[PDB]
Amino acid sequence: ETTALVCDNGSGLVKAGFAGDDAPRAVFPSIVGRPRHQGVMVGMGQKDSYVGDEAQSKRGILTLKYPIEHGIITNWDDMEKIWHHTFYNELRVAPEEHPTLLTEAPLNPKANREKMTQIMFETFNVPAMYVAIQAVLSLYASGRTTGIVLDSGDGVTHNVPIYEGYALPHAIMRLDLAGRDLTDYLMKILTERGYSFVTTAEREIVRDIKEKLCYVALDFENEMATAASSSSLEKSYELPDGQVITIGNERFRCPETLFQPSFIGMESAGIHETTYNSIMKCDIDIRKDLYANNVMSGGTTMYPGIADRMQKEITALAPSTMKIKIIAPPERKYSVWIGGSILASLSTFQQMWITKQEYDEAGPSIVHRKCF
Amino acid sequence: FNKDQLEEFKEAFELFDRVGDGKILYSQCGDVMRALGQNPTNAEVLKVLGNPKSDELKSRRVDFETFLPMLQAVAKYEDYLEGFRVFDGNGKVMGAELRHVLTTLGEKMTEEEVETVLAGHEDSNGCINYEAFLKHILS
Amino acid sequence: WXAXCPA
Amino acid sequence: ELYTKYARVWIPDPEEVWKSAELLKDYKPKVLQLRLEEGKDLEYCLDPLPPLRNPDILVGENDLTALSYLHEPAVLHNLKVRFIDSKLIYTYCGIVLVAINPYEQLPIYGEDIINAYSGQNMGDMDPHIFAVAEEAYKQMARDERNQSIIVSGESGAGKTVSAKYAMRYFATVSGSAANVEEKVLASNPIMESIGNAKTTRNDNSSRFGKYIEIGFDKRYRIIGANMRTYLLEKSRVVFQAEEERNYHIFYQLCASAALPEFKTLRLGNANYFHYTKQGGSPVIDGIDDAKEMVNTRQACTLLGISDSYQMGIFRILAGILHLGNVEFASRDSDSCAIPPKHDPLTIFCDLMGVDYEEMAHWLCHRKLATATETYIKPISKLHAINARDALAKHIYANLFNWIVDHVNKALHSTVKQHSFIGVLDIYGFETFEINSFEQFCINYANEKLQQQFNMHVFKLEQEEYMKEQIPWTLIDFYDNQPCINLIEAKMGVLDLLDEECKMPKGSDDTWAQKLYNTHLNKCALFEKPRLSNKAFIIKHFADKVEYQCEGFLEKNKDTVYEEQIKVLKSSKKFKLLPELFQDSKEHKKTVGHQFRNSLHLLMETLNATTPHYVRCIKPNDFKFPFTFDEKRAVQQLRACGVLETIRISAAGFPSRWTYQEFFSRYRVLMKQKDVLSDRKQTCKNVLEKLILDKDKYQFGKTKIFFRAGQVAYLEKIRADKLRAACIRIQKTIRGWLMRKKYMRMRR
Ligand SMILES: Nc1ncnc2c1ncn2[C@@H]1O[C@H](COP(=O)(O)OP(=O)(O)O)[C@@H](O)[C@H]1O
Ligand SMILES: [Mg+2]
Repeated sequence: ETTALVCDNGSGLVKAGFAGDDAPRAVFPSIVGRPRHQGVMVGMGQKDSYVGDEAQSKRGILTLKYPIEHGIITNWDDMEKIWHHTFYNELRVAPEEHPTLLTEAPLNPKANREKMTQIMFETFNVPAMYVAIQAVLSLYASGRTTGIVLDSGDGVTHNVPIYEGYALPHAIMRLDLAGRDLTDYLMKILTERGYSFVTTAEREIVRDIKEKLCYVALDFENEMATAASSSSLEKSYELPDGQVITIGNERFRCPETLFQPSFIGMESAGIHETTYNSIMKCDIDIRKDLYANNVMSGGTTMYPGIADRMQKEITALAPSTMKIKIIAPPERKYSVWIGGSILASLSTFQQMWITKQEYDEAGPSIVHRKCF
Repeated sequence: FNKDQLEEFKEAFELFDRVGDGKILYSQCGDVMRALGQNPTNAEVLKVLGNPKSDELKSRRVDFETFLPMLQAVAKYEDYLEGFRVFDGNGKVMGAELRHVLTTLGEKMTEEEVETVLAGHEDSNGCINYEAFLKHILS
Repeated sequence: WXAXCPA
Repeated sequence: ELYTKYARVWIPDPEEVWKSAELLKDYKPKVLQLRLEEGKDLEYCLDPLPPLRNPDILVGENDLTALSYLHEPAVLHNLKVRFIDSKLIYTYCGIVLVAINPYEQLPIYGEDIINAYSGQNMGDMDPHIFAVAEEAYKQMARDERNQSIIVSGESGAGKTVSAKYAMRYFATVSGSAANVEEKVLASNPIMESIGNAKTTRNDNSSRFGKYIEIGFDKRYRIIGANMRTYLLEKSRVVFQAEEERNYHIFYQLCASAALPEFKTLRLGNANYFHYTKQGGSPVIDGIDDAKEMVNTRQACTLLGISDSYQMGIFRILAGILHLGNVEFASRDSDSCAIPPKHDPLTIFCDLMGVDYEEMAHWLCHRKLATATETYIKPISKLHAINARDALAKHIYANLFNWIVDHVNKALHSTVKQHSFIGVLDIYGFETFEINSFEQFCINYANEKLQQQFNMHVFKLEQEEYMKEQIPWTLIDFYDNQPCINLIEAKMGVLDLLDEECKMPKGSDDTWAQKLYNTHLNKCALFEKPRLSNKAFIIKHFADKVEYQCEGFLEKNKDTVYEEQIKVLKSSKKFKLLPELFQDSKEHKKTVGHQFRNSLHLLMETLNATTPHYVRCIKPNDFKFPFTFDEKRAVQQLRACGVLETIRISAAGFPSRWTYQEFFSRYRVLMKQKDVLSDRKQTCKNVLEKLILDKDKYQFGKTKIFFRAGQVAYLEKIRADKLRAACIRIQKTIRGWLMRKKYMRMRR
């Protein structure tokens, strides 16, 4: 049989591969670079614009645009280059051969799915397509049918409660703290130690300091006092040129804004109170099963200690007879793709695809009809 | 039947009376009919006798007067030839096959009856001219 | 987005 | 109708499936007066007719299609009479040969008879296994196309004896000197020790299809066989129902634990190990496993597996047993660990030559890797047990495939094989009181084979009809593809099983619910047992079978965590264990999907070929010589498809008579006027009078074809005419003779 593609556009990373594989063939940043200087040599083989691992490699010469921000596609002429690169160069497969499965954050604009569909049928000419809510796939991946899922990538965060495969749409919370806003905060705070980062090609440096050095405090105000009093906490990192920077009590302040969005001036509650408020919107027969199955998902949940901090600060809110368990598997950065990999391989699913014969009759609005 | 016929039949009946009481058995009625020129089957004989049971067939006795209606009922060649041509097609019939069918099918006869009637009618090959044997047995 | 935010 | 007085009829009876009766008074359109063998009238009632009986000339004929009424009691009668009173153990049905196992040696296999069959045509002789072997051996010469003999039945039936004589025939008619017969026969004890099991209902059931390809050179001198095996039932290695066993080799091995060379295997008694205690039936009465062992080792040595490899094999099987005792402790609902210095694992690592800490790590964790990054992830105690049991099934299936390659090395010959004749030995259709995934697989395989058989028979009938110039539209083709599509096709019972293995928290209950949702009213062949939500019924070719859902999923599942293989491949103590794993999705495939593929390889092997079929039936459960239990034999005949074959044949024109032999038989009904010089026209006239509906017969160039029933009708009207003639003649001779006695009394 022709196996279907699974392509988790996410934001910031593209994860793609064939259904039934256990990890993606292709993981590269969803980034489009255009050169900004004047090219001076002649015969160089200059190229208009670079996608993904090229734009990461050459980044000092380029301006880097992310075409997706907060799970909304904001530039279609960029985005279509990224898909084109995914099918033809990175997987090296013509998408006209076999179906494609795509993933989206819940509750985002209705027109985004219509454009995805229109591009998949019109240009790539895919035989069939589907779009799937990311947080549903994280349950298929973690092997559960009852869960509440804190799914938090670059771009977007959301909670979806699912009980025995019935989703509870009235209780879906979405929040716009994400890896990109921890990164932009980490830029504005490193300036206190004098380091400065003003360009996209070095926003991509701060994004990697954040990945290696940062961690989340089990209780904030005592580590804030400790590392203000003892320098023992600070660690150092080599910039690309060989300059050494040093980061101290700062390196836990940026991931901790997930729990206090007040630090960047958002009103809304952190991920713990939105998780709990999402459980409270569910009806009381199921709350005990949601409290047991809290599933972390997506990359922004990778910070060391985010599991134990969640279990602490939800146990501070839940009734003390309940039992609270945070399930944070080590793969979790990929669990949305792994979940889409099993979903697309189920024989029961083969009916579910939006086939081209349906789309040509009903038009792109068919998604709202036949998808979730 | 006229008086002469009735007298001849009664006389024949009395020749078969082996007890002197002027009567025969049910089982002899057929025998008398055959003695009087009839050729009824055992089935036909039992039918005209009223399908008697073994006990009355062997010991119940009837006089000529009771026999007569039965004789009447019983009284009331090309098929015979085709019947013999069944067992042929050179106009002969094996003695073994005729013996087997007469002793094993239909109202089976004894081998001795068949030997008696067949004595002298088959040649050295063991073939019977059945048209001549038939004319002989029908006279 | 289209209103309440930049996307 | 013609249920007349002295029509015989069969009546159903509890003790012997049918009894003869005689219709004591004519039928007329509620209850019949029937004279029985036991008593002159006992009476039988007709429900909102009894099967009529064949005339005495037809019963005992060499070929069951020669019967005019084709149905269970007449078949059962012909096999019973031919077997019991004439001691003919071989009979023909259509193409099939039916071999009734006598449990007794017989003179019929001698070399003079071998000569008597050589060069004959098939119908020229009373049936014998040599007449199938000869038909194959000539067709291989007459045509390029290669040939197969397919042998089907229960394992008790004596399929091995059929294959033995089919090879002896090939050797003798080839005039060949070499020594293949001896070696192929000497392979049987190892193939039976590894591949053969004690089931609830049979001892030494064979749980795989064995294909022996007898190779011939360009001159049809023999060249020596290649052995293949298919359809092995891997799940038996790790699970048994009540009073089953797994493969004999484990019990033979455990019985030998006292022998000096097995000291280091540290074996127990057979109920000490988790992979053998589950059936609760360690001993078969009448077998010494301790002694069957020695015949296995002798068979190995005759095939020249060195003594070093024999101790390698038994080292691996002790490995598998000790592996199964390894008992995980749950750390957490989502993680497990093996406790410290756990003893079964110690002895397993000592046996297999691997570092204890690597096996202890990799059994309890699994490795994900993307090209850039890799994660070691813990697994549940359930998944740890499924992984261990998948590894044991993989070590076993490879060891089996390796032993068969050493057999092939001893049996191959260097000469270039020009063509071959295959002998396929396979199990029949299977049905038990409690009915489970092992049977579901066996019955699927038998559906595929019965489809091939129906293809073949239908094709040869279209050839025979075009030889005789009869329109093809009259032969109807009966097709079981709607049943195979219920199983193997997409959304079939297998596809929804594999789809349930990987959907989260799948269970046999929710599998059953998917079955009902998908098929229950939508399909003619799937039904739900009225009183349960945990079973389903498939109307198979031969019968309805009820399968119980409990525990397919645990049997269905293989995933070998590749890092556990990669630990074992690293072993350096002994040669064999690295040898096993010489050359992925292959590890990911479930047991059912492997079986489905192995069956496709089998069918594409047989489809390359011209089949010839044998069926073996077991006459009695107690091995009494030459006794024939109707109650057993009916079940064996249903399981071999002989009866549904005959039901399909009775729809056609079963009864085929040559014009001259017909004319010979029925001139008795023919007036001497009416016989012409033209035989074909004479019979066309007569029969068109005797049977007014032309739909009952066809006039082939050479033969009359009659539908089922009409030859019995002709025999009845012949007997009635012949009887009426005899009555007329004999009454005339009686009345003559007593008329002469009257003339004597007048004298
Ligand atoms: N190991 C890590 N630790 C902390 N943050 C990470 C890590 N890996 C990725 N991130 C951040 O999270 C985002 C990537 O999350 P991911 O789940 O891959 O996004 P998406 O699924 O939306 O494509 C980026 O902002 C990246 O900076
Ligand atoms: Mg994501």
